[PDB]
Amino acid sequence: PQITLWKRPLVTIKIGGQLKEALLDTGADDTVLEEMNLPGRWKPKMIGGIGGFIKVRQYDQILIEICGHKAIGTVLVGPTPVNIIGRNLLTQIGCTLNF
Amino acid sequence: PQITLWKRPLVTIKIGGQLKEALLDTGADDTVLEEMNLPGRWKPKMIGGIGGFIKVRQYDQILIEICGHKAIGTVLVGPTPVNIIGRNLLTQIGCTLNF
Ligand SMILES: CCOP(=O)(COc1ccc(C[C@H](NC(=O)O[C@H]2CO[C@H]3OCC[C@H]32)[C@H](O)CN(CC(CC)CC)S(=O)(=O)c2ccc([C@H](C)O)cc2)cc1)OCC
Repeated sequence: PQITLWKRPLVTIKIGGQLKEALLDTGADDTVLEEMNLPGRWKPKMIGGIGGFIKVRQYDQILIEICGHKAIGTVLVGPTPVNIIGRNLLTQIGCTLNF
Repeated sequence: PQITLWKRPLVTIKIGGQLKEALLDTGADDTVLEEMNLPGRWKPKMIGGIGGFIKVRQYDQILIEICGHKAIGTVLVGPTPVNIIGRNLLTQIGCTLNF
């Protein structure tokens, strides 16, 4: 679709078989989700944002469906204030900015 | 233009008479710029993201030109690690997400 920006670009995603709401975030290199139970092995990772760095769990090659588009890639889990879909997955679903 | 997301969506802006590089950021409600001494009155604010909060100065009705498209709105100034163009200005230049 075409998504305007008068409101937050919130979408439904499906991950680990459950539905969640997430923000499409072009300013994010990486996809970061709030604390959740995900199957599979993970490694500790650190990621930095506007306020400094946080500890996350890095899950590789995870299946995620974003508004009905399939992606497979890295998902970070940790104390983000909001679930964010970053560029690593936006590129897989063919997202561009246009103006 | 059309901006793909393989790399950070960095563009040149003009603000307070100066040229800067900034990120087109659909995950940001508001625009946040690197420390700059802008004329005019401001109000203090705290803004939060990954890692916590930072203290900024809120300036109203600031003109910014983004790739030659003019926008007017609120800008937050402070020690952000990157210049962020948020939705308050992206909507003015007609920016959409498309996939
Ligand atoms: C030189 C680089 O330095 P660092 O690595 C960090 O640099 C940065 C720092 C921030 C960004 C942009 C931000 N992306 C981000 O956090 O992305 C994460 C994931 O992927 C990583 O890629 C880039 C960073 C990592 C978000 O797009 C926008 N944010 C919203 C929230 C949603 C609420 C995100 C959770 S917000 O900026 O917090 C914010 C908060 C309030 C407001 C006003 C109030 O509306 C405006 C903006 C990009 C690069 O320094 C580490 C110390």
